[PDB]
Amino acid sequence: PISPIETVPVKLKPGMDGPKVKQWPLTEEKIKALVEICTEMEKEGKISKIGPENPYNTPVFAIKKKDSTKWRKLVDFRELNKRTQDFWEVQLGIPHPAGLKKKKSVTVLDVGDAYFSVPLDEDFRKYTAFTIPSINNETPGIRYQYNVLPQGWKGSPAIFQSSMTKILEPFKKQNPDIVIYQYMDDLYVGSDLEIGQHRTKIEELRQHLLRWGLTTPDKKHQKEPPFLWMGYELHPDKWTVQPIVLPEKDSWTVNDIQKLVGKLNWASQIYPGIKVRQLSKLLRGTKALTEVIPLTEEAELELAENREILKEPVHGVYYDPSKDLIAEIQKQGQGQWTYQIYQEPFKNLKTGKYARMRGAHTNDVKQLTEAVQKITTESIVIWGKTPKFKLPIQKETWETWWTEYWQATWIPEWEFVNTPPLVKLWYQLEKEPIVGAETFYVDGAANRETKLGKAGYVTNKGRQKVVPLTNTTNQKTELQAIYLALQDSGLEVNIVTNSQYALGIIQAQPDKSESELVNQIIEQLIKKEKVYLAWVPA
Amino acid sequence: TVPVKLKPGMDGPKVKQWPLTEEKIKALVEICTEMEKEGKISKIGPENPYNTPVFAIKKKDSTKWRKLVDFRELNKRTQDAGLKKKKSVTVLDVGDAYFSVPLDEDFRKYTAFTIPSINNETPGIRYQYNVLPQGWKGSPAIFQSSMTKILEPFKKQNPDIVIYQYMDDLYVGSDLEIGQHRTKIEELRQHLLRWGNDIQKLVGKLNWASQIYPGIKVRQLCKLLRGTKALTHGVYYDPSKDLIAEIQKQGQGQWTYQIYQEPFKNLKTGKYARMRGAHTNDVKQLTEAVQKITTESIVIWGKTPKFKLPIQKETWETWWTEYWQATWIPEWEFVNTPPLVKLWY
DNA sequence: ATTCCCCCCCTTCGGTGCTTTGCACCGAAGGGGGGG
Ligand SMILES: Nc1ncnc2c1ncn2[C@H]1C[C@H](O)[C@@H](COP(=O)(O)OP(=O)(O)OP(=O)(O)O)O1
Ligand SMILES: [Mg+2]
Ligand SMILES: [Mg+2]
Repeated sequence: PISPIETVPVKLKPGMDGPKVKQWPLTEEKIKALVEICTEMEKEGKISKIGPENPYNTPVFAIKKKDSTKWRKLVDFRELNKRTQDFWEVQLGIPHPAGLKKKKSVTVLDVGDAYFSVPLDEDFRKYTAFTIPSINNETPGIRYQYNVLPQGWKGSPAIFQSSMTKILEPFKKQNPDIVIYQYMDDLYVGSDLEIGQHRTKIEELRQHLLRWGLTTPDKKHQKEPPFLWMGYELHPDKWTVQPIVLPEKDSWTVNDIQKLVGKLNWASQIYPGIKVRQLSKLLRGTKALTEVIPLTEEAELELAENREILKEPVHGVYYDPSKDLIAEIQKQGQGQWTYQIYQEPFKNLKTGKYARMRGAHTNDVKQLTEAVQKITTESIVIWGKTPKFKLPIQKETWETWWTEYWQATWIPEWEFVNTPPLVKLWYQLEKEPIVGAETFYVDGAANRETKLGKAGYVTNKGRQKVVPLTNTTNQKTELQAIYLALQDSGLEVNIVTNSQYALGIIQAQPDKSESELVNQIIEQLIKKEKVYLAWVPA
Repeated sequence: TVPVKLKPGMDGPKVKQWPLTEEKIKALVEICTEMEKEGKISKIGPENPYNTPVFAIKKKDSTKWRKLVDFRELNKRTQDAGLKKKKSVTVLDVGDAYFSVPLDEDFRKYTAFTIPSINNETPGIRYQYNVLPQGWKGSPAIFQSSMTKILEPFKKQNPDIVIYQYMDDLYVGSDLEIGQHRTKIEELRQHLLRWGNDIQKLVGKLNWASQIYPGIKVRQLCKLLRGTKALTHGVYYDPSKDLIAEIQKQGQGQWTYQIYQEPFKNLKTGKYARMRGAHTNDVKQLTEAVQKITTESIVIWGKTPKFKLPIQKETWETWWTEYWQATWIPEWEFVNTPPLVKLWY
């Protein structure tokens, strides 16, 4: 019955007390369901009948589980949770199907009644009390106290996992060849033993689990591929995600677009070159999760492209420790990047994408060295080793960035593939002042109160412009006098600003940014041949 | 000695664990499994809410992986010129005798760490210490207070100079800059394994006027400027404040560092250059520079500085563990702002 | 209309720190996806 596993000692944050929340009204359907589940769990010794303790009561409810016609009884334990001590969660992440080797013998086994099989500390069973309501109306209502782990408490996850470990441990010492993936109570058991011989150890693991009262039903015992594991359809040599159904609708509410972005983010780990930026910009602003957002033009063709990638079927492959890990990054435009991890051409381990904008003003070199750090950590997570990169940037284009940048920046062992479009810096700033160049001393300042600022420049040959502007700032006006030093000068110009803000935004070679002023400066720093900049505090 | 507690007001470390490599995870597993049988650590469960990051380093001996725990919050939350001999005062390490003194039972719950798994195939395996660990600030005090009985047999008839340190590496002070590589380490061999523009730039550099040294003019310097011309010692460190270290990258693998207590009042300044070699591995030079400045703050002052590294957060967090070869883990922030004003330092 | 942990992405909002009391960066929290 209830596992003979020892219990985990759980206390309440010093001073707090149990939940006296009432039992919110429930529909007769869920009333019947609750009474049936509760009657059987009573006979087994899962929930004990409660008498006159304190009046601890946490509400109960019930949802339909998976695709089954069975009901899952859950309990709103938000109140107990807030006053229960804190637990260090042990699950440090989810298992990915591409860190798994190809194995001739594999079984997927699931412990049934997983939480209601591990004991709960007796000196804490009180607080978990509940009041199954009445089928009629006000009949007293049988009230019980959970003896097993409740399906809604905060400590239940961590306690089950740490415990399932101490049950699988003696079996792991006996079988070093066996490979067990334990996610909560889902078990992936793989070895390169003979099928007839393998089965015999899947008949022995089951008995080891049963000795600790963990039944493994033979209805959810997947014995032959294609296995359904962690949302993936794992065939013996190839693995793929289970079918992904993108919603098809005419009107697109904010929540529908959020669902679409979520599905395409999930569908971007196997499908190549998935873009969501043109759709993810329809969620900036509107907060009404029901406003009917009309689909634009820059997003309709992007959604169509995403749908055409999801037309033909793709599949990954399994990790081969002998071979080498490669990552091929491609720039897709508008700050979007894609990457593919593989060991042989036209056979990918896992695909991906990077479209984050980490900063105010940044170029493609920094945005690529950020994607490199992402794939690097994802690989240390999945495979434990750094891959070798195939970045589309010239060796000297990165060498000049590495030696003319004040920050320490690295990319690990990488190599350059000549495929368009290559990442490049669109302009450069001279080291020494340019001989025979018009010099522009630019200065722009505003009045905090009146909000209008004057910005202008003084040159060495009479030219002297001053322009006023409104709704400005004592920094935004300064970064405008430079724009007036680029909009009148020829193909060669020397600029002497006075701001540490102006330089820093300019000295980092930006190529795109939110500020329409900075972007307009960048546009005219590109058509200029040899620009120079310097700062003098006078 | 044993009775130790936490600085009043706070609870304990709750730092998450960063991903590791199989070359590190396997070493950590083989070290923890071996330590468990010696009664040095003990398995725990989720009911302990505390957590400190862990990893492994290949020390310069390059014989065995050593374990390291990011015991920084456990020092920030725990309450409680002699080395002028030679120059680069140098020593080995003292962290394997630390296991001979047990931890206080009420304290052991704080020193908890987790061992991750590759591909997250298994929930993390948690442990907590049972003896005095390496990297906890109190542990040298609790150990020294009772084991100073051995901090004299090595002397016998040897005056030498001062010694001491902060974390585990008890630094010595031999003025002898010769000998058979200081073969006089016989009692040190014992009681360790057996317990027992030119004008523009130049005026720019003169902005460092009253800031650093109060009382400058910088007016006749700008006499030939601001117009229309063709561009064609005695430091004071209060031993209650924290030394601050600043590092600037100046190209060609050349770094400049300045240790100051108050802004624009520098007690130490230097330049570490490694030219090529690490070459593209800039993070290896910075990480080396960090192990260069820090030990200096130990030899002359005693406390590690707080480092304002010029590196990005993600790059440092990803790659600093590979090149680290020191027991201490100093504290650091990241300078997300050009410290490249106008050709200074 | 109701719950719990874990990973990810995308957007919003409020500390924080130097400074240039504004702008830039960063962590935490909404929403969405996936899993059990
Ligand atoms: N929707 C949920 N809400 C809360 N906890 C859940 C939920 N789904 C799963 N869990 C937790 C408690 C479950 O015992 C455990 C594993 O879920 P699952 O294996 O699907 O259910 P189960 O083992 O109780 O039923 P079954 O008999 O179908 O296996 O994870
Ligand atoms: Mg189950
Ligand atoms: Mg399941």
